[PDB]
Amino acid sequence: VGQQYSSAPLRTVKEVQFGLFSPEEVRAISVAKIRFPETMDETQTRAKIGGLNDPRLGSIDRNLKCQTCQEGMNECPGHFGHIDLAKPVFHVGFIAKIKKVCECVCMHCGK
Amino acid sequence: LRMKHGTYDKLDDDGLIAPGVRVSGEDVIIGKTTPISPDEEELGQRTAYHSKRDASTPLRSTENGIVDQVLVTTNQDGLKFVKVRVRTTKIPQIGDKF
Amino acid sequence: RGPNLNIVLTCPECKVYPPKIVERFSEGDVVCALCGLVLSDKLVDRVGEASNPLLDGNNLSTRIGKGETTDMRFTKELNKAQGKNVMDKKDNEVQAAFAKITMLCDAAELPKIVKDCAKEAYKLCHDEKTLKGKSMESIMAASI
Amino acid sequence: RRRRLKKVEEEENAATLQLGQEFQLKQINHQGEEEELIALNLSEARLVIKEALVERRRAFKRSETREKELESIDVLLEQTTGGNNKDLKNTMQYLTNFSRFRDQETVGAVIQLLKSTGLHPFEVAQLGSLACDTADEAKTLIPSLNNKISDDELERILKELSNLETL
Amino acid sequence: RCSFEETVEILFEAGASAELDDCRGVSENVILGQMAPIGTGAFDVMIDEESLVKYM
Amino acid sequence: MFFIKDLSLNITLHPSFFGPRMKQYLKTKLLEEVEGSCTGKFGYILCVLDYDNIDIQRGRILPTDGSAEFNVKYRAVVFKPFKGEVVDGTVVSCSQHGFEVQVGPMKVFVTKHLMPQDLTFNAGSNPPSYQSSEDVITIKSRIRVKIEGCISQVSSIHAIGSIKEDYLGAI
Amino acid sequence: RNGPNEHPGAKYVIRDSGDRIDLRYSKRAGDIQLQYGWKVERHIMDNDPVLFNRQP
Amino acid sequence: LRFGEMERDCMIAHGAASFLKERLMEASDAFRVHICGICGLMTVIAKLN
Amino acid sequence: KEKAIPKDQRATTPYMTKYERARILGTRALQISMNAPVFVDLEGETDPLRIAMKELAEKKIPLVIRRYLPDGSFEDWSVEELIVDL
Ligand SMILES: [Zn+2]
Ligand SMILES: [Zn+2]
Ligand SMILES: [Zn+2]
Repeated sequence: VGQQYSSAPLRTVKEVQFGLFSPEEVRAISVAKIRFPETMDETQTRAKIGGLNDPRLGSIDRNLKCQTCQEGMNECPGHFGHIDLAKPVFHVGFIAKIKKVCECVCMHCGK
Repeated sequence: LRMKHGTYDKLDDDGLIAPGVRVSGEDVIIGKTTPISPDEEELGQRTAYHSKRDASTPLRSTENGIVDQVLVTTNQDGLKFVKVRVRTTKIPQIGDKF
Repeated sequence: RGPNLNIVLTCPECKVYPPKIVERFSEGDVVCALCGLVLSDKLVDRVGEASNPLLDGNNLSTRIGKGETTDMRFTKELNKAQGKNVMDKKDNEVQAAFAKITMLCDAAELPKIVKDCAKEAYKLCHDEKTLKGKSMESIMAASI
Repeated sequence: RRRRLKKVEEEENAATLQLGQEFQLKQINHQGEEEELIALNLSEARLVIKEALVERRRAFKRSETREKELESIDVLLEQTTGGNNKDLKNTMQYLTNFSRFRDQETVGAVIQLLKSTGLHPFEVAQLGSLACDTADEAKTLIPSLNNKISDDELERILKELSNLETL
Repeated sequence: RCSFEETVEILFEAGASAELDDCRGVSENVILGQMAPIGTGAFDVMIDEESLVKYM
Repeated sequence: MFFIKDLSLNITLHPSFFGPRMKQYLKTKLLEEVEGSCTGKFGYILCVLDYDNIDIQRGRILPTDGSAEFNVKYRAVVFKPFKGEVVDGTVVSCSQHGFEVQVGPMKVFVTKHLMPQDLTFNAGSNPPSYQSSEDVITIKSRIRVKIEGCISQVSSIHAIGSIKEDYLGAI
Repeated sequence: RNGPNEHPGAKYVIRDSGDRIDLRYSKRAGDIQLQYGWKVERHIMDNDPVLFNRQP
Repeated sequence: LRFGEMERDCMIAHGAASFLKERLMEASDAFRVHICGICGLMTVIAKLN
Repeated sequence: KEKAIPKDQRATTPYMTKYERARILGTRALQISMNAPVFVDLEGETDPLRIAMKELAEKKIPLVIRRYLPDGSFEDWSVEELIVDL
């Protein structure tokens, strides 16, 4: 069958701009706020709303649609949720980098 | 539901092929079913008639032969389990190692 | 009471509903048995862990243990902190009951099916107003 | 060309003459020469569109009251345009039934009339498309006209615009 | 560079440094599944109207 | 509003049109794929001006498609709606959720909340119409509408208008 | 016409719209009428160029 | 069958760029996504219907 | 257009490369398979690749090769003007 026709222009990736997510961007990109550490509701028939497998983040089943784009498994790329952390935490991959910046600036005025 | 595209014509009422029967690819040699939970519809095709789903064991796609032995017994926990053995003859050809 | 979000495979050309559908797993195709039109392609057939959603429901948890390189200080404190979680406390009571049921069923030389049924009986019959003035030993013995 | 991420953009609003990013006052054509935004009133747009259709008809072949003109445009439209012209048919029909200036001479007079004010192309195009009798009507139907042209000039401009109205 | 060794460390430094990848190497095009600018890809094929009109 | 805009398009030609008269096919494709089309960035592209002098650049063969991609520069008359602009049109449809005004190639939707209080919907009369002491609004009636909002998609534009302000409504 | 069980034969027919027809389960309506621009996924025949590789 | 890195190197040495692309795209996972022109992220919700 | 080198100062080889010939033959073969007008006389031939080879031999392929330079500039070479000697 193949993927459905799209009206967007077809282009080739010319550049890749690496970077870091800002907290504002992660919230703006997010389609749902994950607040329940479960995956299915008490009946184990459907996914729990607000849980890990929220139907708004996409679908990995051939029989269900995505509640966000209304497309099947083979067309939905997946949609990101976000969890608002109670307190800030370090990125495990940047602690050494974070440490080096701390030794470079003043720890009271940031200069 | 979800029955395999092979053939179930060789199974008996107990879900086993009797020894001495010739089998081929996609043939079901151990027929088994399990019950399903309602409120789950896949590709349509799921009506009130359906209350079981296929959990059968098909013969290996590339292999064939004749069923040699079928034994039915119980495991340490008392559950029924079966063993089916299939015979086939290998005749040397242009890819065999000696 | 919720969005449909249901996909039903039917042949646009044949239009016969319900349709005859064959799943060519070896070819990765879903094809109409009458006309041969393919309806869906590229169908799919350790990175995860298994659990039984009949005795544990929906509860995903992970242990903390030593690695190839580890200091005992961090392991001891992390386990100390993890134990003081208020939400997981409720289900730990059921899990503790499961542990003792398993010990009793194992000291009795009983099959695995027996302990699975006993644990399921405990979970279904637990957390109810009728069995609140009875000792846990009676509950476990009755469930077994 | 440097980085680009989300920047706060002025929401489009005709009342503020904030026409957006592609409809700015200063435009660049295909030759790189600077030009002003070409905004057309209903009468000017009607003449421009049907002027190209006749030329298009000439290309292929070589190689008046309201009703008759409407029919003439309709027959010309079907002859000289391709498929999926459902939008152009409505446009030509809409322009003939809402135009105030019929011929080129009438339109040319309007253009030579409203260019003395120095208003935005959007405003002048609006003043040639809507029939306003009093300066107050044009000040509220075109909020941008406020504090750009005095009522003395607007009153006389509207009078002259209504002067050259055929039928 | 992440294709050889220390994949994740390189990608974290790319993120913190906000590195720009211009995708002129074979590996970048292999990752993106597009024709690499090598061999048959070191040039573009255009259509010639000046020759089309005279070929009839 | 009607503008004369300098637009660019990427046209694709199937290899079946790689003949001695391919430029004519590109012109035909432009008139069949652009004229009458709607773009959220430039509005409704109505007419292509100077149909004889479109700039056809050299075409690029796509690697696996085999088709030629031509960038085409042309001058067109495009209708672009803007919020806060006042337009005139004819009512085409009426319903309990308000009436629809036809302005060129665009349809403006006037909601009840954007209508004056005196106006009321009367489904008893055939055709259905909005009736008030001073005027009646029905299909084919002429209404002066102020566009209150515009939502532009890559291939569609929908606008909502109002007739509450003075000098608006029935003409 | 030969079908997918006889070499030289064919397995699928793809129309210009992107629809793929399995020649198995398709003989019910008889042989399909081909049109220009369609694709016939047919068995690899003699003289077809193929890439032949041995690892490492 | 695995078309591994060593095979990719050999095909690069042959200069068969189009064949290398077809092996990695049409003979394997090929997926179409929608990206935003402002942010290069695959966060575009596309209602293709 | 500063990146288009005028035809009078092109410094690239006047010969077709093996990769240029391979893509031109594949490019024209694909077009022929899609019912493209053939500009060479066929004395009996059904394989698109063989038809393309006949066109290349008789210099009837209406394509140009845009050779790119490591600084972004390019040169346009017609398939008809490129020497096929390899
Ligand atoms: Zn989705
Ligand atoms: Zn069918
Ligand atoms: Zn974005």
